[PDB]
Amino acid sequence: AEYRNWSKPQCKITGFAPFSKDNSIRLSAGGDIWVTREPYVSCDPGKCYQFALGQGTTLNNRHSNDTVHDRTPYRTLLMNELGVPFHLGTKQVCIAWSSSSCHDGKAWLHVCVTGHDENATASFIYDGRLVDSIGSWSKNILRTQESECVCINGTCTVVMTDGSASERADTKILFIEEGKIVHISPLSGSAQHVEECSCYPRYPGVRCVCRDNWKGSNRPIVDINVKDYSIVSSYVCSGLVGDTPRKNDSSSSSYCRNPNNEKGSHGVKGWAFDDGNDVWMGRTISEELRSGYETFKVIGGWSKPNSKLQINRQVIVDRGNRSGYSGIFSVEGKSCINRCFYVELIRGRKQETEVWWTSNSIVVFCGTSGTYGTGSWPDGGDINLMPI
Amino acid sequence: AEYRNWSKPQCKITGFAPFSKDNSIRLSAGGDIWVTREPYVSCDPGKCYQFALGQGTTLNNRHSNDTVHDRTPYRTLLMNELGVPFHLGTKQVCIAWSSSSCHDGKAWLHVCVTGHDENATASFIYDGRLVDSIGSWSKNILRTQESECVCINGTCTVVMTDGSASERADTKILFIEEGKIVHISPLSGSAQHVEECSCYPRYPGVRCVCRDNWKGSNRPIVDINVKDYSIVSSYVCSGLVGDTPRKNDSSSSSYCRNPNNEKGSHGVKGWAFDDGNDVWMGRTISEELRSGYETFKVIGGWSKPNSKLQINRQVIVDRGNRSGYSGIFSVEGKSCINRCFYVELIRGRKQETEVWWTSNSIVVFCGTSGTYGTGSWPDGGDINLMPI
Amino acid sequence: AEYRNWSKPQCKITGFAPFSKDNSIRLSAGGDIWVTREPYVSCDPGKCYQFALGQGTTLNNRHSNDTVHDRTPYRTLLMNELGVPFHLGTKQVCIAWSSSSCHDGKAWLHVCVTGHDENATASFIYDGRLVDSIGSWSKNILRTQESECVCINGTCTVVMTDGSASERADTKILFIEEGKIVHISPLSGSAQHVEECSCYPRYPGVRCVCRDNWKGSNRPIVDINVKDYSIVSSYVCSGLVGDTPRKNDSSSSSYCRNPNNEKGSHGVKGWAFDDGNDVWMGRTISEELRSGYETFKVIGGWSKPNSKLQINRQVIVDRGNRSGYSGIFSVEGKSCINRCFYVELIRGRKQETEVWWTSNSIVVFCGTSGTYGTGSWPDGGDINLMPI
Amino acid sequence: AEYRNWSKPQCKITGFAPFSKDNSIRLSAGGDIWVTREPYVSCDPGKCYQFALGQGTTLNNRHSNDTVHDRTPYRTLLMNELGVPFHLGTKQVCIAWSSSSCHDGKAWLHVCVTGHDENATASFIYDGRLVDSIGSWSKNILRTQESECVCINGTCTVVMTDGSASERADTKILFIEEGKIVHISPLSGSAQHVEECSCYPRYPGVRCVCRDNWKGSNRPIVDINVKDYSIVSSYVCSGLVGDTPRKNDSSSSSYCRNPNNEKGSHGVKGWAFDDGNDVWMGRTISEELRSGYETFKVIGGWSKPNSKLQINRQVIVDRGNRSGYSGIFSVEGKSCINRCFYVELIRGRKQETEVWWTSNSIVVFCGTSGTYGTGSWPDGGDINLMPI
Ligand SMILES: *[C@@H]1O[C@H](CO)[C@@H](O[C@@H]2O[C@H](CO)[C@@H](O[C@@H]3O[C@H](CO[C@H]4O[C@H](CO)[C@@H](O)[C@H](O)[C@@H]4O)[C@@H](O)[C@H](O[C@H]4O[C@H](CO)[C@@H](O)[C@H](O)[C@@H]4O[C@H]4O[C@H](CO)[C@@H](O)[C@H](O)[C@@H]4O)[C@@H]3O)[C@H](O)[C@H]2NC(C)=O)[C@H](O)[C@H]1NC(C)=O
Ligand SMILES: *[C@@H]1O[C@H](CO)[C@@H](O[C@@H]2O[C@H](CO)[C@@H](O[C@@H]3O[C@H](CO[C@H]4O[C@H](CO)[C@@H](O)[C@H](O)[C@@H]4O)[C@@H](O)[C@H](O[C@H]4O[C@H](CO)[C@@H](O)[C@H](O)[C@@H]4O[C@H]4O[C@H](CO)[C@@H](O)[C@H](O)[C@@H]4O)[C@@H]3O)[C@H](O)[C@H]2NC(C)=O)[C@H](O)[C@H]1NC(C)=O
Ligand SMILES: *[C@@H]1O[C@H](CO)[C@@H](O[C@@H]2O[C@H](CO)[C@@H](O[C@@H]3O[C@H](CO[C@H]4O[C@H](CO)[C@@H](O)[C@H](O)[C@@H]4O)[C@@H](O)[C@H](O[C@H]4O[C@H](CO)[C@@H](O)[C@H](O)[C@@H]4O[C@H]4O[C@H](CO)[C@@H](O)[C@H](O)[C@@H]4O)[C@@H]3O)[C@H](O)[C@H]2NC(C)=O)[C@H](O)[C@H]1NC(C)=O
Ligand SMILES: *[C@@H]1O[C@H](CO)[C@@H](O[C@@H]2O[C@H](CO)[C@@H](O[C@@H]3O[C@H](CO[C@H]4O[C@H](CO)[C@@H](O)[C@H](O)[C@@H]4O)[C@@H](O)[C@H](O[C@H]4O[C@H](CO)[C@@H](O)[C@H](O)[C@@H]4O[C@H]4O[C@H](CO)[C@@H](O)[C@H](O)[C@@H]4O)[C@@H]3O)[C@H](O)[C@H]2NC(C)=O)[C@H](O)[C@H]1NC(C)=O
Ligand SMILES: *[C@@H]1O[C@H](CO)[C@@H](O[C@@H]2O[C@H](CO)[C@@H](O)[C@H](O)[C@H]2NC(C)=O)[C@H](O)[C@H]1NC(C)=O
Ligand SMILES: *[C@@H]1O[C@H](CO)[C@@H](O[C@@H]2O[C@H](CO)[C@@H](O)[C@H](O)[C@H]2NC(C)=O)[C@H](O)[C@H]1NC(C)=O
Ligand SMILES: *[C@@H]1O[C@H](CO)[C@@H](O[C@@H]2O[C@H](CO)[C@@H](O)[C@H](O)[C@H]2NC(C)=O)[C@H](O)[C@H]1NC(C)=O
Ligand SMILES: *[C@@H]1O[C@H](CO)[C@@H](O[C@@H]2O[C@H](CO)[C@@H](O)[C@H](O)[C@H]2NC(C)=O)[C@H](O)[C@H]1NC(C)=O
Ligand SMILES: CC(=O)N[C@H]1[C@H]([C@H](O)[C@H](O)CO)OC(C(=O)O)=C[C@@H]1NC(=N)N
Ligand SMILES: CC(=O)N[C@H]1[C@H]([C@H](O)[C@H](O)CO)OC(C(=O)O)=C[C@@H]1NC(=N)N
Ligand SMILES: CC(=O)N[C@H]1[C@H]([C@H](O)[C@H](O)CO)OC(C(=O)O)=C[C@@H]1NC(=N)N
Ligand SMILES: CC(=O)N[C@H]1[C@H]([C@H](O)[C@H](O)CO)OC(C(=O)O)=C[C@@H]1NC(=N)N
Ligand SMILES: [Ca+2]
Ligand SMILES: [Ca+2]
Ligand SMILES: [Ca+2]
Ligand SMILES: [Ca+2]
Repeated sequence: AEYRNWSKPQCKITGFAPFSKDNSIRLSAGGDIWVTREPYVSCDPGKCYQFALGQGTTLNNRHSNDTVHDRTPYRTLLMNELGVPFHLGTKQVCIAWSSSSCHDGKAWLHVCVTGHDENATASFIYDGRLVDSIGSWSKNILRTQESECVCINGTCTVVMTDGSASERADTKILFIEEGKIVHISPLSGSAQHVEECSCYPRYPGVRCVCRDNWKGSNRPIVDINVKDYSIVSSYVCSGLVGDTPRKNDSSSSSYCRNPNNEKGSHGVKGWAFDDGNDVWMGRTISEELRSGYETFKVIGGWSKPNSKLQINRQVIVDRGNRSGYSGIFSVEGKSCINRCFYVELIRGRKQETEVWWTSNSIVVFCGTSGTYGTGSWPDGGDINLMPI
Repeated sequence: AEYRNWSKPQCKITGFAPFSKDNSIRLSAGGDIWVTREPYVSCDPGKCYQFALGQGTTLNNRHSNDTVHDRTPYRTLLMNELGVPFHLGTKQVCIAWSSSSCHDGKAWLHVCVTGHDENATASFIYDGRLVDSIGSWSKNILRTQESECVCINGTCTVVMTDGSASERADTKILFIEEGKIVHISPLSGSAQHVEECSCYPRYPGVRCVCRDNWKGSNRPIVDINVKDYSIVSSYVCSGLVGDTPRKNDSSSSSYCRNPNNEKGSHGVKGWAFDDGNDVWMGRTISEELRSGYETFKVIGGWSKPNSKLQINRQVIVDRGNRSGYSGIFSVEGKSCINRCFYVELIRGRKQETEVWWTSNSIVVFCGTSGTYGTGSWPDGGDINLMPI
Repeated sequence: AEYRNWSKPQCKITGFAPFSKDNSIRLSAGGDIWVTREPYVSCDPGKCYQFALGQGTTLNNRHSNDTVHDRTPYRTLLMNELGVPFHLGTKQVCIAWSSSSCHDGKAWLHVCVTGHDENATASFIYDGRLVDSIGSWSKNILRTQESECVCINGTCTVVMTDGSASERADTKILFIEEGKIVHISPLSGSAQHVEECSCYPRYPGVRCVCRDNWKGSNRPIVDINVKDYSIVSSYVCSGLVGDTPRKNDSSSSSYCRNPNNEKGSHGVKGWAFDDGNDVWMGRTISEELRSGYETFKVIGGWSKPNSKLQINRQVIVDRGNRSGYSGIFSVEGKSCINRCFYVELIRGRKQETEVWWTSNSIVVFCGTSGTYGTGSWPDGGDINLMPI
Repeated sequence: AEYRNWSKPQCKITGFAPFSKDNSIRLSAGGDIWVTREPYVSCDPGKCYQFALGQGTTLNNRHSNDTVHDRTPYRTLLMNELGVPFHLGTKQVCIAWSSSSCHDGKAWLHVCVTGHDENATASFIYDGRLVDSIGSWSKNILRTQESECVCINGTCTVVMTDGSASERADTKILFIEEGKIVHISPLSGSAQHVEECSCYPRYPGVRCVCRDNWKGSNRPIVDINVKDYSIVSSYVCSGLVGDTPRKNDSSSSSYCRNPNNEKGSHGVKGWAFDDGNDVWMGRTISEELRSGYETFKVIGGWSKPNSKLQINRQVIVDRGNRSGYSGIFSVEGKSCINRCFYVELIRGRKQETEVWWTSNSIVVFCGTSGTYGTGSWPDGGDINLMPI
C-alpha cells in the first residue's frame, strides 16, 4: 500500500456517462432505509463508497417527523459501498452533522463535526481510530465540505468554515497526516465567503470550487499548495454561474475575482473543474429552487472573464424534478485521473408537505472520453404512495 | 491474478444437475425483496454471482404496481453471490435496463444501458470504475445480452443491437479491454435478426446462440473471432427449434442458414451449445407461452440440417408452471470447461392479474458427467397469498 | 492451504460447555427469519458455520403454513457463520431436502439431494462449482446424513441411503475427491438399517453413529477405511440406548451386534463417540417424544455389551421442552481434536397446533477438559405470542 | 500477526472527542433491532467492534416484554463492527448473561457465562473454538467484567466474581493463553468488594477500576502482574467518587484504601485511569440515578487522598437524560496508547413505564491531545413514539 500522489494528467472528457443510482426513497416505502441528507461519494484505490449524514432514524419510523433540521446529536456519517442503499446494516463511522472523508492510499480519514452550534467539535478519525480533534474557533457552527477531501503523498487537505452564513466568516484549510493536524492555513485571496468546497487533486496541489452564501451566485475557487501551505482564492470566470439562487443566463455575470452580488445570498453545494481554458460545471436547472440538474462545458469558462459560450449540455435531472447538493470526486485510471459527480435528490419537507420527513436519494455520473445519449434520472418516489 | 483463456476442452455432459434456486417470490411475501426481471449468472474464478435488472422497488411496496414495463430510469443491475436473494443490502452495480457482465480473470466488467429509448447510453464499468461509454447508433433502444459476456486473454466480447424489434436491425460486437472499447465489428453472415445472445467461450473464440425476434423461431448463432475480429452467423441446425413462439415438433424446421419463417415474430432469450455433431439446448415446454422448461440433446443437431433425433430429455419446470428467459454460463473446472444455465421464473402481470406487480425468481442447473433423476423446480409462489 | 488429516489424538473430555445458540424462533416473531429443519454445524480451519434445510419461506409469511412436510422443490441448504440467524441475507448454497457438508482444508464440499421421491438427484458441489452427481439407485428417497461429512488427506466420505424406512435398504458410502466421486462402497457388517449418520474423524479412518429406523433403538456404528474403502458396521454397546423411541433404562438392551428389537421402528438423528472403553452420547430425555436432551458417559459403554454404568450427566434441554435432531462435529485444536454437538429445537406442528408452521432453532455445546455447572437452554419461543 | 504488548506510553489527554453513536433505540421503532444491555467496545489491531448482551429478541417483538431481567438462557453476546447497530444479521458469538472479550493481537478471546444462578458455567472461546471452561466456585452468580479484557504478550487477564452482591465475595483473576486458563489468582489487597472491572493495559501490567456493590461509593482499583501473577488492590484516591449511588461532592470522601461507607450499597459499572498524580474519570451526573454523564480530571486524584480539585469537565449526556453502564477501552496509536470509553444509554422499564421492554443504545468518546467544544449526545428515542 503506497500513498496516492494523483500524479497523472486529467482524462479527456466529452461529457458524463451514468455510473450509479440508489433509488433509496422508492425502497424506503417497502423496507427499513435511513433518513439522510448531504450525501457524497469517495473511492479507495479499488472501489467507491457512498456517504451521507443520517438523521438517526429510518424513514418508515415515527422519528422521521420533522427531519428537515440540519443539526442534531443523532446525526452520524453513514458509509456503504456505492450502490448499496442505506439499510439497517449500514455502518455509522462517526457522529456528525457535517463531514468530509477521503482515502490517502493506505487508509480512510473521516472529518466529523458535532455538538453545540456555538461550540462544536471536529474529530479526525484515521484507519479506524481517533487521532485528533479541534474545537470551534469562531463559535458559530464549525462546518466542512460535505464531500471528499483530497490527499497527496499522505497529506490530506480539508476546508472548514466557522462564523456567519450571511457575512464575513473564518475559513481555514487543514493539512492532515495519518489523522493528525500538522498545519492550518487561514483562507486568503479574493473569495469573500467559502462553504461546502468540492475539491479535487490537480497535481501538485488541490483545487476546490465552493459555495458563496453571502454576496455571490458565482462560485468561489480555492487553490491549496500542499508543499508550502499557501492558499489563494478567486471565483469561477464563467458568466454562466453555478449557484442557486442566481440571475438568468443573460443577466448573470462573473469577472473571476469578486462575488457578483447577483442574488448572492443563500446557495447550494456544487462543483466545477478546469480543462485548460475551458470549464466543466453542473448546476440546478431552476434559478430559484433546487430543481433539475444540468452539466455543460463553457468554452473559455476557466480563463476568460464572463464567458457564456456553452457546448455539450446534458440533462441529468429534468427541470420538473427535485435535485439538491452536488459534488465532485476523482477516480484514478490506468493513465489518467477521471472526474465524476453525484447529485442529491431531496424529497419531503418543506417543499413537499404530503409527508412529515425530509430525505434524499442519489444519482452519480462519471466523465467519459466516449459518446453518450440523453435521459433523465430523478428520484422516482411517488410522494402520494410514501409512508407519511 | 492471470487473465482467463478458457483453453481447456468442454466437459463431458450427460445432462444437467440441480445447482441453485433462490425462491425469491415466496420470500417476497414475508420480507423486503427487490422486484426484478432479466436475471443471469456469471462467476469469477472462485465463485458464482446472480444478477438481475431491478425495478427500483421491493415487491411489498406501493411502487411495485405496474412493474411490467421494460425500461425506466429506476432500473439498476443487482449483483449478489449466487443463492443470496435480492434483499435490501444488495449492491446496485450500475444504472441499467439492459446489461451484460463478465470477469476477465482479474476484474468484473459491467455493460449497462439506460436513458431515452431514442438515445440511450451504454456505460462500461471495469474494476469498479467507468472506463468507456457509447451512445445509441440507430436511435431505437440500444440493448445487449441480459447474460454473461466472455473474455479471452483480457479481451471481452459483448453483442449489442440497436434498431427494430420487427425488421432488420444494427447488431454490433464490441471488443473490450480493461473496460475500454478497442474494436467494434458489425454483425455479418446469414442471421437476419439477433438479440439477447447467450454466449460461451469455445477456445480460441466465442460462440453465441441468440433470439431472432423477426422471422425466426430457430435460434441464430454468432461466432466471434477475438484475434481478427471477424464475425460469422447462421442458425442452429436442429429441427426441434428453441424459440417461443414456435410451431409443433412435427411442423417445425431449420436448415442451418436462414430464419425458418415459422411463427417467427416475438421470441424469448434462450441458449444452446455444441458437442461435436450434437447440440444441447433448452426451451419452454409451451410453444406459445413462457411456461414449462425442458432440456435435451439432439443427435446430429449441430451439423445435420433439420435433425429431430432427441435423447436425454429432462424437465426443469413442469408445463403447468411459468418460466421465462434462460441463458448459459461457463465454469472452469480442473481439466475442462463446464456449461450451466439459469431459468427466469416470471410471476405476476400481465398473465397473472391477482397482483399488480411483475417479478421473477431463478433456478440454476449445471452440466454433469454423472447421473441424475427427475423433478420439477418451479417458482413456488402462491399467487393468492402474495401482497398485491 | 493444506488438506486436513485430523491426525491428532482426541481431546480429554470431562463433559460439554455452552458454545452457541441462535434463538431464531423468538427472533422470527419480530423479523424476517427462514423456516428451517434438519440443522447442523461444520467448521472450516478458522471458523464454524451453521447449516439448515430451508422451506423456501420465512416464518412470518403465508407460505409458512403446513411446513411440516419433509420434501419440496423449494427446500435449499442455508449456510451462515455460526451464531448468525437465518435472516434474508443468508446464502442458499444448493437445492436440497437432504444434505451433508464438510471442508477438506482447502474448500467446502456440499452434498445436496432434491427432486422426485422415486428418482432423486444428489449434486456434489466443491469450491463453488458442481463437480459430480448421482441418481437414485433404489428409487425410494435417496437421502444422506443431515450433518457434517469428514475428509482425510483430501478424500471426503459421506453416507447415503436409498430404499425403505421400515425394512432392509441400500446404504452406500461415497468417497469424494475435490467434488468427484472416486469410489462407492455398499454398507457391510451387522447394522441392519442405517440413516442420518453422525460421523467424525478417528484417524486413520472415519467413524459414524447413526439411526436405525427399522428394528433398533440402539444406534448403529459404521466404520469407514479411507485407504482400502472397506466398511464394517455394528451397534453401540451401551445398554442405555440413544434412539427415540426406546424402552426405559431398566428394560433397554444392546449387545453390540444386532438391532435390539425394542420399540425399534422410527427414530431420531443422534450421535455418540468413543473414548477407549467408554462412550459419550446424547439423547432425548423423553423415551417417546423429541423432548428434553441429556448427555452422559457410560463407563464400559464402548466395549462392554449392555453396560449401563453412567456418570457425568448434563441436562442440555429440560424434559419439559422440545428438542429434535442432534449431531456431532469435530474441531481441530492446537494438540487435539475436540468433539462438539448441536441440538435442533423443533417448534410448531404437528405437536403444537397454536401455529400452522414447523420450524426450529439451535443450541450448540463443545467438549471441555475443564469444569462446568448446570443449566437448561431451550428454544424459548412463546407459542402463544408467535405469528400463526 | 504478533501478540500485542501495549509497550508504548499513554497518550497525552486534554479531554475526550466524539467517536461513535449507534442510535439503536430510535432505529428500533422502524426496523428489527436486538434488545440489549451491558454493551462494550473492544478493538482488534485494525478496527473496533461493539458488543452487548442480547435478550434473545428484537424490540418490536412480543418477546421484548419484561426484558428487565438480568439472566436468561436466551441471552447471547452480540458482536458487530463499531457503528453497525444490532440488526438481524448480527453474530451471536456465545451464550452469555455476563461477558468479557479481547484481542491478543492474533485472535479474539470471548469469556461467556450462562446457566443456573447457583451453578453457572464460563466458556473460554478463542480463535473461533472452545478452549476451556470453569464452573461456579461459590455457587452464587459467577460473573465478569462486561467490558474488554486485556492481553500482554499472549497472556490475557480477566476479573471474575462469584458470591454475594451485598457482602464479602470471591473474586479471582484468570490468566488465559490462547483460550486456555493457565493460572487463577484470588483477589488480594484492601478492596472489599469487586465487580464489573474496567481494565486497561499499563505496561508491564494491567490496571482495573471496578464497582464496589457493598460498602463503597468510591471505586476499587485492582492491579494485575502478568509475570508473577500477584494481585494488589485499593480504592481510587479522588474525593470526587465515581459510583452511583454516592453522596454529594462536598460530603463524599475517599482515602485510597478502604470502602468509604457512603451510600455504598448498589453501584454502576464505571471507569477511571491514571496520569501520573492525576486521575481521569467518568460518572453519572445524578448521585442517585443512572442519569447524565460527565467526565473530568481530578488534580492529585490518583496519589493524594481525598483530592477534589477538578478541571476539564465535559458533559457527555445532559442531566435530564438517561445513562447507564460505562467502561474503558484502549487503542494503540503510532507512538502511544489512547484511552476511550463508552456509555450505555438505558431506556424502558422499570424507570420508563410507557413501554414493557428494557434496552439501550450506546455513545463512545476517545481521548484527544487536541481541542474540543461542548454538546450532549443522549439516546434520543421518544418513549411516546416507541412500539410498546
Ligand atoms: C442524443 O444525445 C446527444 C448527446 O447528449 C445529443 O447531442 C448533444 O446535444 C446538445 C443539445 O443540442 C448539445 O449541447 C448544445 O451545444 C450547443 C453548441 O453546439 C452547436 O454549435 C456549435 C458551434 O456553432 C457546433 O459546432 C455544434 O455542432 C452545434 O451545432 C450549445 O449552443 C447549446 O447550448 C444552448 O442550448 C441549450 C439547450 O440545448 C440551452 O440550455 C443553452 O442555454 C444554450 O442556449 C442559448 O445559447 C445558444 C448559443 O450557445 C444560442 O442559440 C442562444 O443564446 C440560446 O438561447 C448546448 O450546449 C451537445 O453538444 C450535444 N452533444 C454532443 C456530444 O454532440 C443529441 O442532441 C441527442 N439527440 C436527441 C434528439 O436526443
Ligand atoms: C429417472 O430419471 C432418469 C434421468 O432423468 C430418466 O431417464 C431418462 O428418461 C428420458 C425419458 O424417457 C430419456 O429421454 C428420452 O430419450 C428418448 C431416446 O432414448 C430411447 O431410445 C434410444 C434409441 O432407440 C435408446 O438407446 C434408449 O435406451 C431409449 O430407449 C427420446 O425418444 C425421448 O424423446 C421423446 O420422448 C419425450 C418424452 O419423454 C418427448 O418429449 C420427445 O418429444 C420425444 O417424443 C417423440 O420422439 C420419439 C423418438 O425420439 C418418438 O417415440 C415419437 O416421435 C415421440 O412422440 C426422450 O428424449 C432420457 O434419455 C433418460 N435419461 C437417461 C440418462 O437415461 C428415467 O426415465 C427416470 N425414471 C422415472 C420413472 O422417473
Ligand atoms: C453443579 O454442576 C455440576 C456439573 O454439572 C454437577 O455435578 C454433576 O452431577 C451429576 C448429577 O449427580 C453427575 O452425574 C451423575 O453421576 C452419577 C455417578 O457419580 C456418582 O457415583 C460415583 C461412583 O460411586 C462417584 O465416584 C461420584 O462421586 C458420584 O457420587 C450417576 O449415577 C448419575 O446417573 C444417575 O442419576 C441421574 C440423575 O442425576 C439419572 O438420570 C441416571 O439415570 C442415573 O440414575 C440411576 O443410576 C444410579 C447408578 O448409576 C442408581 O442410583 C439408580 O440406578 C438410578 O436410578 C449421573 O450420571 C455428574 O457426574 C456431576 N459432574 C461432575 C463433573 O462432577 C453438580 O451436581 C451441580 N450442582 C448443582 C446442585 O447444580
Ligand atoms: C466550549 O468548550 C470548552 C471545552 O469543553 C469549554 O471549556 C471548558 O469549560 C469547563 C467548564 O468551565 C472547564 O471545566 C472546569 O474547570 C474548572 C477549573 O478551571 C478554572 O480554574 C483554573 C484554576 O484557577 C484556571 O486555570 C482555569 O483557566 C479555569 O478558570 C473547574 O473548577 C470546573 O469544575 C467546577 O465547575 C463545574 C461546572 O462547570 C462543576 O460541575 C464542578 O463541580 C466544579 O464546581 C465546584 O468547584 C469549583 C472549584 O474547582 C468551585 O468554584 C466550587 O467548589 C464549585 O461549586 C470545571 O471542571 C474546562 O476546563 C474547559 N476546558 C478547556 C479545555 O478549557 C468552554 O467553556 C465552552 N464554552 C461554552 C460557552 O460552551
Ligand atoms: C432575464 O432577466 C432580466 C433582468 O430582470 C430581464 O429583463 C427585464 O425584463 C422586464 C420585462 O419582462 C423589463 O421590464 C425590465 O426592464 C428588464 N430588466 C432589465 C434590467 O433588463 C429579462 O427579460 C430576462 N430574460 C429572460 C429570457 O427571461
Ligand atoms: C402440428 O401442427 C400441424 C400444422 O398445423 C398440424 O396439422 C394440421 O392439423 C389439422 C387437424 O387438426 C388439419 O386440418 C390440417 O390439415 C393440418 N395442417 C397441416 C399443414 O398438416 C398437426 O396436427 C399438429 N400435430 C400435433 C400432434 O398437434
Ligand atoms: C420399565 O418398563 C418395564 C417394562 O414394561 C416395566 O415393567 C412392567 O411394569 C408393570 C407394572 O407397572 C408390570 O405389570 C409388568 O409386569 C412389567 N413388565 C415387565 C416385563 O417387567 C417397569 O415398571 C418400568 N420401570 C419404570 C421405572 O418405569
Ligand atoms: C450535601 O449533603 C450534606 C449532607 O447531608 C448536606 O448537609 C446537610 O444539610 C441539611 C440542610 O439542608 C442540614 O440540616 C444538615 O445538618 C446537613 N448535614 C450535614 C451532615 O452537614 C449539604 O447541604 C449538601 N450540600 C448541597 C450543596 O446539597
Ligand atoms: C452545518 C450545517 O448545518 N450546514 C448546512 C448548510 C448551511 O446552513 C449553509 O451552508 C449556510 O452556512 O446549508 C444546508 C442547505 O441545505 O442549504 C445544509 C447543511 N446541513 C448540514 N450540513 N447538516
Ligand atoms: C431493452 C428491452 O426493453 N429489452 C426487452 C426485450 C425486447 O423488447 C425484445 O428483445 C424486442 O426487441 O423483450 C423482453 C421480453 O420479455 O420479451 C424484455 C426485455 N426487457 C429488458 N431488457 N428490460
Ligand atoms: C429425506 C427425508 O425426508 N428425511 C426425513 C427423515 C426420514 O423420513 C426418516 O429417516 C425415515 O427414512 O425423517 C425426518 C424426521 O424428522 O424423522 C426428517 C427428514 N427430513 C428431511 N431430511 N427433509
Ligand atoms: C450477572 C449479573 O446479573 N450482573 C448484573 C449486575 C449485578 O446484579 C450486580 O453487579 C450485583 O452483583 O447488575 C446489573 C445492574 O444493572 O446493576 C446488571 C448485570 N446484568 C448482567 N450482567 N446481565
Ligand atoms: Ca450564493
Ligand atoms: Ca422469434
Ligand atoms: Ca429406531
Ligand atoms: Ca457502591
